[PDB]
Amino acid sequence: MKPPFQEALGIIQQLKQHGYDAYFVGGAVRDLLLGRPIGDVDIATSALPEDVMAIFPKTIDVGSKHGTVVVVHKGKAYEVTTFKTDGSVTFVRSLEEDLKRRDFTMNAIAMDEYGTIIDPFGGREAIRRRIIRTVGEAEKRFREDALRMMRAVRFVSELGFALAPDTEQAIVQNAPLLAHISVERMTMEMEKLLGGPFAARALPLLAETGLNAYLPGLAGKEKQLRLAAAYRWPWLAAREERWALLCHALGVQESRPFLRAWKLPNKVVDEAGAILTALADIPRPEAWTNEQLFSAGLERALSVETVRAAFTGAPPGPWHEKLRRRFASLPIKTKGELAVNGKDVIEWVGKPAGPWVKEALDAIWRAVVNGEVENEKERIYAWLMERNRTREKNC
Amino acid sequence: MKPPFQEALGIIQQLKQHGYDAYFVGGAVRDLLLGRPIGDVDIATSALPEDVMAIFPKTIDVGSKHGTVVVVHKGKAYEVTTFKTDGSVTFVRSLEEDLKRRDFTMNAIAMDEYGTIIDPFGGREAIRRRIIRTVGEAEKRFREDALRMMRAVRFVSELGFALAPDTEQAIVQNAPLLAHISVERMTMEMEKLLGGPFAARALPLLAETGLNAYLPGLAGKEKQLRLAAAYRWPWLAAREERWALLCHALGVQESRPFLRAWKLPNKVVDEAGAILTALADIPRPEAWTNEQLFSAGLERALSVETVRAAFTGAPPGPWHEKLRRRFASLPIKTKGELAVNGKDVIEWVGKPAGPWVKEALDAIWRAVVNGEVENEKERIYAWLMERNRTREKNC
Ligand SMILES: [Mg+2]
Ligand SMILES: [Mg+2]
Repeated sequence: MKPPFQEALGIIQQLKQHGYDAYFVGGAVRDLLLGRPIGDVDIATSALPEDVMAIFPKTIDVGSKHGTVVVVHKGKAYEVTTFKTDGSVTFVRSLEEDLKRRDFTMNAIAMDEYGTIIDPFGGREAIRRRIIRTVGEAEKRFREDALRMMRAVRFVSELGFALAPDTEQAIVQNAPLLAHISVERMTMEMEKLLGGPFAARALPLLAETGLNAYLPGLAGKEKQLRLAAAYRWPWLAAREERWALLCHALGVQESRPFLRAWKLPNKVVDEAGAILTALADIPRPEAWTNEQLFSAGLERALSVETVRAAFTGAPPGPWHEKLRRRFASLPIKTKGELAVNGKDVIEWVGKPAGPWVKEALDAIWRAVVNGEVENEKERIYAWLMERNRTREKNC
Repeated sequence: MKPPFQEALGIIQQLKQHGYDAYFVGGAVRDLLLGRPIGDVDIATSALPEDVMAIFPKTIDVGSKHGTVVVVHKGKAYEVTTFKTDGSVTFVRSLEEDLKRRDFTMNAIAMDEYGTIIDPFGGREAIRRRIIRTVGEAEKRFREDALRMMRAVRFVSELGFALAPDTEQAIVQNAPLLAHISVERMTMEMEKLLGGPFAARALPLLAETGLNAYLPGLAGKEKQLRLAAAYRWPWLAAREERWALLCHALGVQESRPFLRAWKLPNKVVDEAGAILTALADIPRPEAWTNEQLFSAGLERALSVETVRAAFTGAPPGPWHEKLRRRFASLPIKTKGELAVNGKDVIEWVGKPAGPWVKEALDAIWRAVVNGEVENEKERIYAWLMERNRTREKNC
C-alpha cells in the first residue's frame, strides 16, 4: 500500500462503511503498475454525488451533473466519481460498466481497499507490453469522441508507449472527425504532448496519422513535423519556450496569428513571439548586447538560449551562467532605475512636453546601460547637454 | 491577525509578489467584524484565473468562466476570484468595482494583508446596527437577481439582522420575480434559512414580504408561517427533521408531493415522511412500542422525539435517553438478526415458496421483539408449529 493511496484509503473506507463500494481507478493505478511516480489518485464509487457530499465534510461540487465531486480529505483534493455509462449520463452500480467507458486499456484498471488489482480489459498486459490500445472498437470509440485520437498521440509523448496496429490504423481512417472538437480542448492536448519526454516522437506520429491538418496551423506541414524529431524538446522548461520551438520547427513566419488560432492566453502568445523574435535577431549566444539583454530582461534572455539549445544540440549551462553574470553588471536592470525622469529632460532642454521626450530618455538609458555615462543625475545632464550641441555640428 | 486569515495570508502575499494585489473579501470579513466564528475565508484579486493557476501548485478550476478558482494552500480550500462587474462577465483591476457588485453592505467589506478594513459602502455601520441593506438600489438589485430577496430573509435567519425599511419594502414590491429562478437555487436558500438560529422569525418575514406564494407548496399558507414562530426550530439537528417540522407547521397533508416540489434528494423526502408518519402514528412519547421502535430504527426514533420537542416545547433529553435504553433491550435490532430464515419456515410447514412466507416471518420477529418467544431456532419452531394448529381451532 504505497503512501499515495494509503492516505486516500480513508475515502474508500468511509464510503464502504455506509454501504457503497468504491475503488481507486485511473492513471494512479496505471502509474503504479507502470512504476511512474503517482500523481492524482482518483476514486470512483457507486455512491451518488449527493451521498458523497453528505458523508465528507469538505466537498467541492465540480460537476455533479456527470458524477464528479472533488473531496478534500486530510488536506488533499480527490476526484470522486459516481459510476457511469457515457450516453446526459447514466449512473450504475457496476464498477465494470464504468471502466468499460474508459479511453484506453492502460487506463481502465482499478484497485480495491485491500490492494487487489481489477483488470478486466487487459490494461495489465498493455502496460507490460507498453502499448496504447482502445477499450473496445478503436473505430467506434473515436466516433463518440474524436479527441480520443489526440490523447493517444499524447500518451505516446508522456509514456513512450506505442500505438496499437488497429488503434493507429483507425486514427488515420477517422482523422477528419477532429474538426468537430472545440479548439480549447485541442490546445490542452497539444500542450501536454509538448512536455512529453517522448514528444520527440509524438509530433512525427501526429503526421503519420491523419491527425495532422485538422489541428490549427498544422496544415500540410507533414515534412516539418517529422523533422521535428531532432529537437531537444524535453529541455524546454516552460509553455512559451515550448510553443516557441513548435513554430521554429514548423518554419513559421508570423508567430501572432498562428499561436492565437490555438486560443492560447495572450501573455503566452506575446512571450512566445518575444523569444522567437529575439531568437531571429540574435543568431549567436556570444552576441547578446547589454542593450538587447536589458530589453529582453533576464528571464526571457535565458528562455531564448534554451529554445536555442533545444534546436542546436548545445547545452545552455555556460550561456545561462554567462547571461546571469552580465545581467547583474548592467548598471540598470529596468527603466524605473534611471537616475533621471522625463520631467527632468524637459526643464532641462527648455522644450514643451512632447514625443521628442521619449527618444531622449530612450537614448539616455541606452547610454547608461552601455556604460557611456554614469546613472547619476548631474552626469546625465552634462551628457545630454553636450550631446545636443553636437546635433547642431552634425547638420 | 486571527488564525483563519493568518494561514491564508500566504495566498495574498504570493499574488502581491507577482505584482497583482489581492484581498480577503466576503463573509469571513463580516464574520470577523461581527464576531462570529469565521467560516470560509475568501480571496479576491486582480490576477486572472490563469495567473492564479500558474502561481499555486494545486489549483482546482471550478468556474474560471466567471473568475473563480479554488486554490488548495497549506491543506485548505480557498475560493480565489478575479475582480468582476456582473454584466458573460467583465474582469477589472478595481477592488471597488468588485465589492460594488456584492449583494448586501455587510458582505461587501474587504481586508488587506496588513489587516486594514476597506468598507467603502457602510457595511461596517450596517454590522454595528445589525442590518441587512442592499448595495445600491434595493429595487434594481432584486431585478437582476430575484434570489437576492431570498437570501435577505435567510440572513435574518443566520444572523438576526433586521431588514432595512427600503430593502424590506422593495421585496414585497418585486416579490413576483422569484418564479423565474430555478427551484434548485430556491431549495438551498430555504435549507439554510431553516437552520437559522433566528429561523423562528425568518419564516414569518417570508410571509410579511411578498416572498411567500412564489416558493414551492407555500401558496397562501400565510397564517401557518407566522404561527410557525413558536416552534423550537434550533433544536432540529438534521435536514430531514427540519423539513419534517416545516410540514407539520404548515399543516401539510401528503409529505411526498410537497417536499418533492422542492427537488430535495429522495432519501430525504422519504426519511422526512418517515418521521412525519411515525409522529402522527405515535402521539405520545410513552407509547413507543418495541414493534414501532424496531420498525423505525433508533436514529429515526430519536429524530421523531426531537421534531416533537421542536413543537411541544418539551426537551427530548429524557426520551432520547429512554429510547436509546430500550433499543439495546430489543432482543433483535434488525431483521437480519432473526435466528430463522424464510427457507426455514418452508421446510417446516411443508408448503411451496410463496407470499404466505412473508406473513410468517413478519410475525416471527414481531414475536421475538415483543419477547413472546426466544430468538433461537428450536424455540421459534415449536412456536410456529403450535400457533398453526391454533389457526385451525379459530376457524
Ligand atoms: Mg491529488
Ligand atoms: Mg476554507
